[PDB]
Amino acid sequence: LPPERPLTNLQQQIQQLVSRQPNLTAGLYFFNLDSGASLNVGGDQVFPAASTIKFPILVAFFKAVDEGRVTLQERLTMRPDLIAPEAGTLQYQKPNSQYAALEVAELMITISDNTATNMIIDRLGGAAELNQQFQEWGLENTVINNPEPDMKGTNTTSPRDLATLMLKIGQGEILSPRSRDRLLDIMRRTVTNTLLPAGLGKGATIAHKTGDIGIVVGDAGMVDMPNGQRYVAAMMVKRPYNDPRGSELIRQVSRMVYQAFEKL
Repeated sequence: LPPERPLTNLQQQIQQLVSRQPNLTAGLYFFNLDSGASLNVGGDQVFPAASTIKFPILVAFFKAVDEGRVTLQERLTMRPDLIAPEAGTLQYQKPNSQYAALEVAELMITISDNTATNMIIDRLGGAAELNQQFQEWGLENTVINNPEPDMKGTNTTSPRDLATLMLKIGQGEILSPRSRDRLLDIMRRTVTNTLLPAGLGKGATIAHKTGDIGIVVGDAGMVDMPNGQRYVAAMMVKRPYNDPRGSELIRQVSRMVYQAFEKL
């Protein structure tokens, strides 16, 4: 990869947009794989992860598959202690009913299924075991403190953690080629695309995972531009409950960066 080269001008403009919003606290990190152009505006700060942490969890899932510790077809049980409200469809099924591991992992991501997420976290050895794995990958502030949906926001991450994990995955680290491609497919098929994707130009594609606990909103992933360029992106915003300004801010920053890389 090319060296990191701050886009000083654009960084400055984003910090201005951010800082002139009273009751929002934003953090973001973008990195262009071709040019090395980078953007870091509160990117290292710790945020409640909300559902963005499901991305690291998915990586851990496919790591276990690669290592033969989990199989794609093994049956996982929706135990009463794992059932969780908020996003998801498994919660409406019979307690102790069973699902193929890959189906559960996919639902965790595509619809942010919180029951599926608890099922996967439990199958992979629990929170502590995953927290250890996240540290191994260089995620410094990505920690699972409680089950999902974790509406209180106890589980943490950072924009830099999320984007750098995606950088590694994009570049073929951590996961096998088969698992990598499965992961990217799943992360192209999520149902919440009102944040980073809404700032992208026609023909761009994005593998990503959103998170929203009302009090925090964020998104992270990898964008492929029609011009051939690739970049990773992550942004988190602390907001008043369901404040549309927080989600619009992500859209605005997504658009600014997309258009900057278009012109460059």
